[PDB]
Amino acid sequence: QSAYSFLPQVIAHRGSSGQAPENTLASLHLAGQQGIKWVEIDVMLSGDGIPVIFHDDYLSRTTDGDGLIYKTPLAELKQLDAGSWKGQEYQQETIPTLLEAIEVISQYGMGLNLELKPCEGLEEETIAASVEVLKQHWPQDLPLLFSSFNYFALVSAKALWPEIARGYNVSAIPSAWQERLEHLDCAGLHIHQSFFDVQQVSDIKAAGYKVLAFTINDESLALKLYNQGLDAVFSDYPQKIQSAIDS
Amino acid sequence: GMQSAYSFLPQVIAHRGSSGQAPENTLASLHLAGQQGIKWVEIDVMLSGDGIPVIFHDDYLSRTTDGDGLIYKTPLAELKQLDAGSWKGQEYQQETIPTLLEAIEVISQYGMGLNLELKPCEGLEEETIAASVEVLKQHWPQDLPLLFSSFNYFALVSAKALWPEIARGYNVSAIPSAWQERLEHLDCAGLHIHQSFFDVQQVSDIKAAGYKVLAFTINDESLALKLYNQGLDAVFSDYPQKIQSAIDSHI
Ligand SMILES: O=P(O)(O)OC[C@H](O)CO
Ligand SMILES: O=P(O)(O)OC[C@H](O)CO
Ligand SMILES: [Cl-]
Ligand SMILES: [Cl-]
Ligand SMILES: [Cl-]
Ligand SMILES: [Cl-]
Ligand SMILES: [Cl-]
Ligand SMILES: [Cl-]
Ligand SMILES: [Cl-]
Ligand SMILES: [Mg+2]
Ligand SMILES: [Mg+2]
Ligand SMILES: [Mg+2]
Ligand SMILES: [Mg+2]
Ligand SMILES: [Mg+2]
Ligand SMILES: [Mg+2]
Ligand SMILES: [Mg+2]
Ligand code: NA
Ligand code: NA
Ligand code: NA
Ligand code: NA
Ligand code: NA
Ligand code: NI
Repeated sequence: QSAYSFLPQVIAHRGSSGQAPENTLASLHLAGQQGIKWVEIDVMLSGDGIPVIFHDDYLSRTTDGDGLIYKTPLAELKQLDAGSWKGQEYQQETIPTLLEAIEVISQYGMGLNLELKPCEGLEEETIAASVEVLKQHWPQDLPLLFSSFNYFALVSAKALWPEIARGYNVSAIPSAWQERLEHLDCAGLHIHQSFFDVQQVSDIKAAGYKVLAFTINDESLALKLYNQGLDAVFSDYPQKIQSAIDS
Repeated sequence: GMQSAYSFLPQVIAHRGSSGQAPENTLASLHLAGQQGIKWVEIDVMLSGDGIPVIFHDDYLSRTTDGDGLIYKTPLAELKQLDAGSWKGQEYQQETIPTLLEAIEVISQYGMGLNLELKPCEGLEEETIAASVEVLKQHWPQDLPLLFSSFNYFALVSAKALWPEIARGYNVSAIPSAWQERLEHLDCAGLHIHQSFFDVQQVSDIKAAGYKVLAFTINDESLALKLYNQGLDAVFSDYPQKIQSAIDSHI
């Protein structure tokens, strides 16, 4: 059941996104082959309601296209180049569907922390469509963790697939962290590294919760935070972080 | 007055002040909106590293200042050394990141209404709203409209908890299928949507149910006029004076 029972120390942030284009099959393959145990990727819907893997509202940063992804049909998305901005050898990469990403992730036996990143207002539809795909295609023997910054997304996730573990994403640790985690029924708090507080973290851990932090790309900082009780980091250079731990 | 702000909603709101020409979210853009005769402004609020409400849009400093790093982790004294105008134009070189207090001073001078968008650091919603409410309860003129809005759930819950008499708007990109449930849940009197998600059928339903509908960010006067004709109550614009002129001259 709970993905947190299998939480590794290092999670590849948007796949192995330091050296391959974020949120692509390429970055998922790289994470898989680098021996990273879990990936994190972001999910939202295309204009025609299909779960796709992408971070920004707009297309221009990570593709050759322009406009709102939320307003763009999958068929149009699929002819954009989602890799060349990272490097020309990735020019065949496209925005993956959630289904496509699942196939690659499961090939390597990796866990998936799917960050629900719905278009604001489209939380219910985004979670519903993502849950449908996952219920029929995600392997029961691999860890699946939902997380979100978005309250409605977390409520919907619990409503539509309660057995799947949930993490609450924040930047700063809320003063009311306990009441929020209890209310949202989340087993983990995922925080921004700049807001790590060893004392608050110790209290959160004392209370039985996992604590994770993003996005850590410096080996020394990762090790510093693990020593202070951080359960996992999200990293763009996950192989480098793991090399540091294992040394 | 400040309560029931939607009763005083103009058709045009200056998005981050008059931000097409002047640097967004500065005293300059607020003065420009005032001088252009715009009736309300919208500006974004969050806390400095030392807990002071400041007017700023991004998490990071580099887009609209010569600074670097997270505004949430930077003390006010350090923020005030930053140049928040040169990126827009050399004439704006002296502009700083305003405190909410400083912004209120300029806004009130022109007798403009304020739609304050609560943009707290995620997780710091309760502290951000508390700090902002303190400033406003002390300094916001009671005879000018004040509207809180946010994309953030906990921000809207905190606003109602700490100062229920001030009207609230729910910011989204798309109109939720459960818009009615949401607006009643959050106790909001208006829905603010992204222009690309304007849906005349849904908007008519929302209007008929007693809520205001606003859209951002519209800089094309022809589009603005079409949307008003289809029931939209207000636009947020970077060129609010141009939109107003289109409204006033339409035959
Ligand atoms: O990188 P973001 O903006 O998707 O957020 C940080 C992590 O991804 C949370 O899962
Ligand atoms: O421009 P944003 O990103 O602050 O979007 C919300 C609009 O400003 C309307 O409040
Ligand atoms: Cl780092
Ligand atoms: Cl790496
Ligand atoms: Cl008006
Ligand atoms: Cl920066
Ligand atoms: Cl200039
Ligand atoms: Cl009150
Ligand atoms: Cl426009
Ligand atoms: Mg993410
Ligand atoms: Mg591009
Ligand atoms: Mg275009
Ligand atoms: Mg395929
Ligand atoms: Mg705003
Ligand atoms: Mg100029
Ligand atoms: Mg200066
Ligand atoms: Na859980
Ligand atoms: Na500080
Ligand atoms: Na000048
Ligand atoms: Na639409
Ligand atoms: Na536009
Ligand atoms: Ni004061």
